[PDB]
Amino acid sequence: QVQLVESGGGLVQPGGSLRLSCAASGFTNDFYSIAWFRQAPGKEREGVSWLSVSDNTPTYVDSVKDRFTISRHNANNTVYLQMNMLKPEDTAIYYCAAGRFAGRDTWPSSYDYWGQGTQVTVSS
Amino acid sequence: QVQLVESGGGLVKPGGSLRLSCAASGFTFRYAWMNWVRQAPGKGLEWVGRIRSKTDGETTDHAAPVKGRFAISRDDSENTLYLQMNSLKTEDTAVYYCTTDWVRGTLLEHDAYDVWGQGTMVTVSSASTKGPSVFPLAPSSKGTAALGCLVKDYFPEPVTVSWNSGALTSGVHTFPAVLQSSGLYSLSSVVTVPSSSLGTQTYICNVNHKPSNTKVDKRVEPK
Amino acid sequence: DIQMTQSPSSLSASVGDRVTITCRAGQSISTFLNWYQQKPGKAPKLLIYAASSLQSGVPSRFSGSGSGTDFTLTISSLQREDFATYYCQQSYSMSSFGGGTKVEIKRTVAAPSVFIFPPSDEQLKSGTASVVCLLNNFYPREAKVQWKVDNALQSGNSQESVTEQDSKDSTYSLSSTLTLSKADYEKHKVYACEVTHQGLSSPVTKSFNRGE
Amino acid sequence: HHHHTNLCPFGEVFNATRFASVYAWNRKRISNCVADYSVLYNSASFSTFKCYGVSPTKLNDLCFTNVYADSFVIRGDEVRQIAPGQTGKIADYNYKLPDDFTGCVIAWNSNNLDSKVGGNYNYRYRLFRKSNLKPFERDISTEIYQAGSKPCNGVEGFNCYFPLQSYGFQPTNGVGYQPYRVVVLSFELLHAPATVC
Ligand SMILES: *[C@@H]1O[C@H](CO[C@@H]2O[C@@H](C)[C@@H](O)[C@@H](O)[C@@H]2O)[C@@H](O[C@@H]2O[C@H](CO)[C@@H](O[C@@H]3O[C@H](CO)[C@@H](O)[C@H](O[C@H]4O[C@H](CO)[C@@H](O)[C@H](O)[C@@H]4O)[C@@H]3O)[C@H](O)[C@H]2NC(C)=O)[C@H](O)[C@H]1NC(C)=O
Repeated sequence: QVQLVESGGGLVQPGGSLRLSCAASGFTNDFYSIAWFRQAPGKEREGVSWLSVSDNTPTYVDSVKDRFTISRHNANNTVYLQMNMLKPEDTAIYYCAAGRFAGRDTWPSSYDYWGQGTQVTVSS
Repeated sequence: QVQLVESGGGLVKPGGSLRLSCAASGFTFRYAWMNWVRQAPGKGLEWVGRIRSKTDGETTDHAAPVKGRFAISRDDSENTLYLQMNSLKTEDTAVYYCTTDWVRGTLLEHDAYDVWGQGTMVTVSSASTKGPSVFPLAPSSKGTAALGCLVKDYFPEPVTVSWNSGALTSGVHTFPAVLQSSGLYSLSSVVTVPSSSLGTQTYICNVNHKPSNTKVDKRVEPK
Repeated sequence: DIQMTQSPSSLSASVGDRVTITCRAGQSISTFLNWYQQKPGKAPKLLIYAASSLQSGVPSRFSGSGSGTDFTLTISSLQREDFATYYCQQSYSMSSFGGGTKVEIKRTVAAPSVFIFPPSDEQLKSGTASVVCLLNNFYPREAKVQWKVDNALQSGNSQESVTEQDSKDSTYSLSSTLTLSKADYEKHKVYACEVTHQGLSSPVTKSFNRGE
Repeated sequence: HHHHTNLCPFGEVFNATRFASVYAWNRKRISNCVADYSVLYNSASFSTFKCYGVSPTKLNDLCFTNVYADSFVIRGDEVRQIAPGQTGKIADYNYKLPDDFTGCVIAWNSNNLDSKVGGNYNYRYRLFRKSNLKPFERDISTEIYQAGSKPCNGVEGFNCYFPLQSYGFQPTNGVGYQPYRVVVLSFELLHAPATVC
C-alpha cells in the first residue's frame, strides 16, 4: 500500500549540486512526515532533513543547514531534497522514510516506511 | 519507623581486625542501597564504602583510604549490613555510620543519605581499656544550685551520662572529654537545679562505659 | 573521588542574617550534590539533595542552587538552632564530602555563672584530688580561668572543656579541672578559680577552704 | 506574581532537575496560562517532536478543555515506543498511548543530566506484568511478580522476581542506551463550531 520511490543520486565533484526525490504513494491524507536518513560507510543511519507535510514545516541538522533545501511539490506528491555545495563528507546511501505523524524524529525506528536508498558519492 | 542501629566497635590493636554490624528496621532491607560513612573525632565526614541492593547487582565500592583492607557485605536474610575491617590503623579511629539512600515512594535519589544510625566508635590503639571512676560534684552552700558528676580516668571513648535515668534533662551540660596527660580521658556532667529541691529531690547520674562494661549510678548529695 | 572544596570553613552570623556556603568540585558533577547538617553529638541530617531539592520537612529558609562545578547552600534568615556544621557531598563518581562549614551564631554578651566543686572524699581515698570550676551559659566563647591555691597562681595542672554552642540561648559552658595529689592537696587551705570574661566588670573569684 | 495571562510554567516541566521513572510517570495538568507551542515545535532542543491527531502549527489556534504534560525518562532505543500502536516493555508495562491519541510526543537526549559515573540507577522501568497497560494507565505496584504456577509468597526467587529494573545510565553508554527525557502533551478539545475556534 504505502510505498516510497527514490531517485536522484549519482557522482559529483566537491562543490557541485544534486537533487534527490522521494515519491510517497498510498497515503490517505497529508497527515504524515518525511525524513532523509543517510548511512555513511560503516556509520549508522543519521537524519539530515525533515518535512512534516500536513503543516509544511522543514527541519535540518546544523551540518547541512544552509546547503540543503527540502520541499514538496503537491502535484506529483513528491518531496525534493536540493543538495548544494556538496562535500566529501556527504558521501552516503541516502534513504527517505515516512511515518504517520506530523513532526520529526532522529530515531530511524520511529519511521515505519522506508525506500531502498540512492547512492550519493562526492569525490574528484 | 526507619531505624538503623550500629553494633560492634570499640578498642582494637593496631594491625588487628574488627567487624561492624548495622541492624535495619522499618523498611524492606533487600531493596535499599547501604553505605558506610565515618567521622574521626573533631574531623569531617569521610565516605567509607557502598553496596547496592541485590536487585541492582549487589556491587560494592570502597574509598581509596580503605581499599584492600575493608570489605562491605550484606545479609538480607537477617536485615544486617556488615563492614569487615582488617589491617586497622590509627587513622581508622572514627565513629562509623551506616546509611540508607533517600526513597520517598516512586521517587528515588541514590547516595543521598537520609536515614543514619547513631554511629559506633572504633578506637585503634595499643593502649588498654580502663573503666572510669565516677565522683560527685556536690552542690555547695555558698536561687539556683548546680551539681554534677566527674567521669575520670577511662579509656577508650566514649561514655554516656544521663540524670535520674533519663527523667532529668533540662539544664544538663555533659562536657566533651579531655585527654589527660596520663593517656586516659576525663569528663564531667553537670546540671543546674533550684536551690529549694536540694533537700527533697534526689539526683543520680547514670554513667555508662560500654568499652569496659562499666555501669555506675552515682547519687549526688549536698556536702 | 572528586575533591569537594567547601568555603568558608567557619563563619560568624547573627539571628536573621543571610548565610551562603559554597562547594566547588574538581570536575563537573552535574547535579548529584547533597547538603548535610550535623549538630553536636548527633548524626548528619540530609537537608538538600539533587543540588536544589529540599528534604521533606526541612524549613523553607534553606535552599540550594548550582550545577556542574559550583554549588551554593543558602540560609535566608538565620535561626538559633540552625547553628551546626554543614557538609556537602558529591554523588557522581563514588562519594566524597566537603571539608565542612561550621556556622557560629552571634548574640548579646552574657556573663558566666561560676561554681566551684571540692574533690569528693571518695576520690581523696584514691589519692588524687580533682577540683572542678564551672562557667555556665556565657557568650562570647573567650574566657580565662585562673586557678589560685593559697594565692599561688597555678599552671600545668588544669584542663578545660567547652560545650558546643547551645541551640537555644546561644551560650557556651566551660569546665576547668585542677588536679592535685592527695598529699599535695592536703598541704593547702584556700582553693579558688578566678574567672575573667567580657561580661564581667572585674574578675569573679569562687573559692573554698579545704575542710569547712 | 500570578495572573491568568502569564506564560505557562512549561519551564517547570521541561527543565525540571529530576524526572520521574517511566513506570511512575509524572502527570502535570496545565491551566490558567498562555502558551506558544509554535516556539516548542521549532526548538532544536528537541530531537523528537511528533504530534498526533492535530497539527503542531495550529495548536495555538485551538481551544482546549484540558491539557496534560506527562513526563518520564527512558533509554534512547525506547523512544519509538512512545507512540500510538506500539509494543515493547515500555509501551506494554509502563506508559501506553491510545490509538486515538491527540497530542505531541517530545524527547531530547539527557545524557548530560541523568548519567553518572558508575551508573545512575535512579531511573527504573517495569519489566514484568500479567497484562498490558490500558492507555494512560499507571501501575506503580512493587509486588513480587509470579511467573510459574507456584505462588510467590512475597519474596524473590524461583519464577518470582521483582517487577522493576533500573536503568544504569552511564555517560559512556551507546546512544540507544543513553537517557532521553520525554514530555507527552495530550489535549482535550472544545466541542464547538469551527467558526468559533
Ligand atoms: C530551559 O532552560 C533553557 C536554559 O535557560 C537557562 O537556565 C534558566 C534556568 C535561566 O537561568 C536562563 O537564563 C538560562 O539561559 C532555556 O533556554 C534559554 O531560553 C532563553 C529564552 O528563550 C534564552 O535567553 C534568551 O536569549 C535571547 C537572545 O538570544 C533573548 O531574546 C531572550 O530574552 C531577552 O530579550 C527580552 C526582550 O524581548 C528581555 O526582556 C530579556 O531580559 C532578554 O534579554 C533571552 O535572553 C537562552 O538563550 C536559552 N538558553 C539555552 C541554554 O537554551 C529554555 O527556554 C528553557 N525551556 C523551558 C521549556 O523552560
